[PDB]
Amino acid sequence: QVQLVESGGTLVQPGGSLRLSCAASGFTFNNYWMTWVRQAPGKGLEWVANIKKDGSEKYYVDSVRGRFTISRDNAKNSLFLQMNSLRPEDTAVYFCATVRSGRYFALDDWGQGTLVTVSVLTQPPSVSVAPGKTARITCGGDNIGSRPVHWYQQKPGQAPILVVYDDSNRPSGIPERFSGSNSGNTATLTISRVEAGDEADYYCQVWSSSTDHPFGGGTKVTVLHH
Amino acid sequence: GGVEVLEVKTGVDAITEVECFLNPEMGDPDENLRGFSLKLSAENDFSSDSPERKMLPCYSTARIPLPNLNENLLMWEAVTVQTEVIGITSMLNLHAGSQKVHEHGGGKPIQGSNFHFFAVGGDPLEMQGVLMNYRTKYPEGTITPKNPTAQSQVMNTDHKAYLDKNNAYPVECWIPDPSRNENTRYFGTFTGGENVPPVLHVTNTATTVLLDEQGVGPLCKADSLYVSAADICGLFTNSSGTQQWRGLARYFKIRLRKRSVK
Amino acid sequence: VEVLEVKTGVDAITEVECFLNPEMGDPDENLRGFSLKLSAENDFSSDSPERKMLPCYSTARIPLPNLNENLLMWEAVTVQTEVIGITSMLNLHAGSQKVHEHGGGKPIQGSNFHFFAVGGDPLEMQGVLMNYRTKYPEGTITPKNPTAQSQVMNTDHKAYLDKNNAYPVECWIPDPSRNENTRYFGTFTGGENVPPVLHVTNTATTVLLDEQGVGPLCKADSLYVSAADICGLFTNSSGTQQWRGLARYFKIRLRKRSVK
Amino acid sequence: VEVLEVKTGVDAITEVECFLNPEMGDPDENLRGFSLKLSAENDFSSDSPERKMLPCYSTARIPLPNLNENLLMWEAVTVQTEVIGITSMLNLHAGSQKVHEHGGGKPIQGSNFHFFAVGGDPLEMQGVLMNYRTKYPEGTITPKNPTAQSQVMNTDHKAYLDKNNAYPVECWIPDPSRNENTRYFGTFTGGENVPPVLHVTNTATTVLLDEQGVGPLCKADSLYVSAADICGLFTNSSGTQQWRGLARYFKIRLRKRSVK
Repeated sequence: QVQLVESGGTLVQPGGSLRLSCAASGFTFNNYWMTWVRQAPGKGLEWVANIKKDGSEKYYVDSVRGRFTISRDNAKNSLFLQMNSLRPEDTAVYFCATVRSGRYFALDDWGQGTLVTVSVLTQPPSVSVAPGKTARITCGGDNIGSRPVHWYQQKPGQAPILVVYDDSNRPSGIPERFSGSNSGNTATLTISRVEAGDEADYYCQVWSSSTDHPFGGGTKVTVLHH
Repeated sequence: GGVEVLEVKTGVDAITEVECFLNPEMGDPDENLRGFSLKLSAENDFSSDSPERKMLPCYSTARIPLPNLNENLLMWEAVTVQTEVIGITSMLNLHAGSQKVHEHGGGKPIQGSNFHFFAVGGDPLEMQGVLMNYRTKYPEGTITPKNPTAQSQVMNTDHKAYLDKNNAYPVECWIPDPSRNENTRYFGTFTGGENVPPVLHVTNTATTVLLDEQGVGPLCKADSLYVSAADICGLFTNSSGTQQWRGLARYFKIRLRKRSVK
Repeated sequence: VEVLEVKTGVDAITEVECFLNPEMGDPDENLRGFSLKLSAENDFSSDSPERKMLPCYSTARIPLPNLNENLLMWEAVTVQTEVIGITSMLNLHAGSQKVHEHGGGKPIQGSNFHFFAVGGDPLEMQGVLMNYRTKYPEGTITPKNPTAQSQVMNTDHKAYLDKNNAYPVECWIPDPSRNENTRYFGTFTGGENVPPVLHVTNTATTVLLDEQGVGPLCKADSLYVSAADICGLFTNSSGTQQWRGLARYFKIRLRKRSVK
Repeated sequence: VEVLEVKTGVDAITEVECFLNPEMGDPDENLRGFSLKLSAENDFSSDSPERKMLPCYSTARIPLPNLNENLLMWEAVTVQTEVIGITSMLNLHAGSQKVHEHGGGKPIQGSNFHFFAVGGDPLEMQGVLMNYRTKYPEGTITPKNPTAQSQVMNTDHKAYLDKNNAYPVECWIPDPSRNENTRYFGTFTGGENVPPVLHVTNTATTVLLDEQGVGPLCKADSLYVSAADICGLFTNSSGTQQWRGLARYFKIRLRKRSVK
């Protein structure tokens, strides 16, 4: 049903400008916040900017504030990101994401991304598990139990999928095998009855303030296969 | 606008009266402390505020089904309400649980900030979200403003909700919405301060009239009548110095009449 | 009962009056009007107050002139009421702890409750408790089979104010769902330093008629007055505290009413 | 202008509403609705407050349906108004100093000011100062050329509330010698321990008509609302204090009036 298509990514000289577009369909666009997330080649996810339902509120990560401008056209179901004064550190695949489940800015539906080339939370890098066994992925930070946590799953070369939002809640279509808990200084994602499809990169996200949506580095969970 | 209101029905069968007691929802920390909240934490920085569910008093509400009178269409019209807080004299128990006012003295009376509020309507109470601290992580089991920003601390028009679930909407997050509630009359008073004394009056001779300037009361859509309440009476100070909210139930007696509509 | 016309005539009206003593506990023969000193910090699991510590509701049944033997009943129309002895709290030289070195005695203050009722039936009451596990003493009448529900609303806790110096104020309130034949008025003010505020005048009258213009109809030629006038806490030199209460005056005007 | 008859006929009435944000100072991006923490004990000769520490009057101009292209004006008749978010002060677990060891946070309390106005012209204000030598900061509009008589009544200190988040509350009050086309209402309560007392209901309405039955006549199809709702002081764990304000709602009913 829900579909998001990013476009506009190409090669850009440092200091140049580029304008990204996201075509939305299959849901009531003006009912939800929209978010831009980027991922440098071989690195983790990074929250860039989001925008209120009607566009009356916009927030940016520090590194892009003053250079990027997020906007939306609710009559055309379109989301945009205007990038100025591009630095080489901006090189990343840029995702377009909806804000549907929960109260604290979890990201439900993601697009396929568009590649732009210009030229706090502690996670274990790797985790292994036997098929049918139960695997735990931890997210560590100071008083993380005081903040809401979301967990995302990303298979190689694919768009991220939200498995847990607001610490423990699972979206529809996610099996109960995936479970999330948050207490003290560690938040944990538990995958039970592990299957071949469960093998992927897993990310934790925390909402602390309007401009602070930290992501974890991520953990690769590998199912022992052959 | 809503519905076009015609004449009032007359006859001995044209009047009905409903009554109910509405329990308070202060948090209920364990099975023995019904009517109290969990003890209050303090001094949590705005950046790490995450209250437990049992610490947060919530609005009380109930939907009362009315007799099916269509059996021109008619609706039940709420005309008057008698209401009262139940159990005010229970705060004269100063020998149980409360910290002594001084050496050899009695216990410390319940006092402090309080909120007393009720509403009657033919729709669920419509509410607007305002937050002391938008960065608060409210717990599982509560319903609090979605996607809060810094303007949620003043006025964020996206924070609209119906009081459509009991023991779910925290009092500290929601207030009645004056820009709506066309089919509801609501009344509330807040008094804050550490040493605010509870002041409560009981009498079966007082009645609040629910008609508006045109002489129309709340019209009960789908033959349902909605009562809502919040009666935080103040803080209970235990012998150790910990403090808990105390709430009491509220009685309603609503008189209704049949009204023709188009 | 079906209410018919009001009887007229010089003899169709009558007037009764009474003083209703407070029931604060009366710890000994000398301290009538006071309670036993208050205990504090008893855990909810072991709350066990002594009887002489618990103020109770006051009530009295006033006989009326017999009317029958086409039925007639006495109808309470108005009541004048006030608290008796309010100026006695200006005694600051006796028993009370000094406000500071070289100062006078500490005035009576704190949580207080003032309540009265007039009806043709005993006052109907509802039980609500601060702590349901409280063991109430012999000689009191308190909610039967209390549960945690009794700390909010337990509909089983119904009672008639049918005995004087028996129903503790901290356990019972007037029941709003009943009392069709009684008018009641009460005000609670709690807190350590709540100042007593009491007005007296013989020019103020409370009308007892309902919206239909009918007052309490006195079943069996009996009129019922009820009261509870806890004024606050008296603080002795040692720091112990005792409730102090005062009596209440009633003057009720009645008239003869036809009923069927 | 010379006021004639009220126009009738459905299209002759209208009803507008708005939510007016408070301007308490907003010390940073997260603390909307608060002020910067308060400084103390600065001598009158060196009083120099920062801008984010000074609450200011709120105001907005609500456009009305255009009338002229037989002159007509919109006439404000009634207003319903309410302070928004009073129950948010029941959050005692965040940021506020504990009332004592193991207790909850300290409630917002202290001096407060609640004020609103509705008019057909900008609210007209008169400047009065606690200390005339105060150096008010860049971004505020305060009395020009203050003298010692600015501390009681300096008639030169006249201003229109013509800019939002710029006229400090501590500097200006509604001018009773003017405002012929505005109705204003305000109440100041001062003190360290003053409890906030705020009432909400959608059943109360304020009539804006004067003695002749004429309400504010809206010049240039422009209706003006103004407000100031300082609720008290928030005490942080460290002892520092900040003003806390809340937004105000308006619903104004108007009718078409003939003028000459």
